[PDB]
Amino acid sequence: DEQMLKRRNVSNQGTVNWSVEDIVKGINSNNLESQLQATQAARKLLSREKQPPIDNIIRAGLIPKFVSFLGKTDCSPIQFESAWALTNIASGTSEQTKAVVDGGAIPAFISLLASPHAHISEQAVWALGNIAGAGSAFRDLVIKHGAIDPLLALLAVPDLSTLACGYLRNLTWTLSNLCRNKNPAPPLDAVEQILPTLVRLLHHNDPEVLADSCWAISYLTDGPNERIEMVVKKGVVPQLVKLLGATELPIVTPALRAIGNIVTGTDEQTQKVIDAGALAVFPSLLTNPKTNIQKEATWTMSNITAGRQDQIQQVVNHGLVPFLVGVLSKADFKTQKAAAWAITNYTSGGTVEQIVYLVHCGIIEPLMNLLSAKDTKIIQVILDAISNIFQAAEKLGETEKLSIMIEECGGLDKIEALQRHENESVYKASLNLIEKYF
Repeated sequence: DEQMLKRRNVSNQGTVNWSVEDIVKGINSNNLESQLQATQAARKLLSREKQPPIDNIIRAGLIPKFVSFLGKTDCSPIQFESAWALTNIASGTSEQTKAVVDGGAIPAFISLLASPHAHISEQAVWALGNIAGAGSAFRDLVIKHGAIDPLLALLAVPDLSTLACGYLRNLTWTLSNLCRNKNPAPPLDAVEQILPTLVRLLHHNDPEVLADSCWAISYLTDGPNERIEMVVKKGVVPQLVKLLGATELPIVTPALRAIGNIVTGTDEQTQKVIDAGALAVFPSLLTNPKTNIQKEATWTMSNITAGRQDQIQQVVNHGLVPFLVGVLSKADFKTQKAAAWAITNYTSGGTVEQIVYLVHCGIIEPLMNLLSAKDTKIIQVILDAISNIFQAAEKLGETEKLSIMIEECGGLDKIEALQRHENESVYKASLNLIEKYF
């Protein structure tokens, strides 16, 4: 969604605004201090607000020199300037990150993780996050070069609060990029190795560390059940439900994404989210002023209403059915679509009593109103739900009350209209209901 994939560091009048040919001249001199000044000039060009000249720097053949400067243990300032220059190259397009990787940067950044200068190992952390951020293959190449052990060692402190706050936020972000992307997902053993440090970051009290830790957890739960399970067995679901309640939207967004992923897994995994209390935050989520939260919260509901009857029952007992009626009545169209699915899944799996309750909450009229939509998938969905609700009505002998109700509010006028609908599944279902109940 919205965590940044790559980040440029954009944070001595002698090195302001040099031309690239001057930078090349300094870097080719045989003089370490001249090389240092010219590298800092390159860093300033790459750090400016607007259009840093990344392609010109690459075209000038500078990356291999910067990369040999990362090895200059005797001259920490040039390690730091070149680490920052290369971080900012690796922040651009794929092909710009690839040029940094192709110069041999990855093992050179990984040696700088051990640097005694915090500003330098922090830039090395940042660079490796931009490299992993370019894609699965570079992510796994960073891993194969052994980045994870020295990354985690930087967080191996009794209390995360003693680390500088910018430094901890860089580390958390780079670790979330090692959890990100999917074809393929990160190696199972790398995920196992990273998870305990993640679970600890998710209890930290910095809002940016919290947001990025939750994004990492959301990546790790976005996959098959086996991937969800390794996160859920670490016991993080209660902490995630707590963060779902936070005031800051950059924290709610990824906590909700992770919870929404966890409930696409097994009924047992979906239960952990119910047991942890998640359903009590849904009245707010489903009325959230941020349309993406309301949309995701409703998709999350639809995967819970696709659960067992005792799970549909918890949705009922938390008072969430009137909130689904609310979202079906008035919401962004994409959220109404998600609510339509949530209703169809509810009616497909719920008992007679649970389905009757839905009609008592006023599901019928906003469902019919949506039969007007120019979206032929939601029409299938609704017709499906109507058919399901009729079926429960038959089992009580009340089919006629429902028909009157559907007709009462303009419904029949649209199930009829939809027999001449240019999709096949549509008019089938239509015709069926019309002749089966009207």
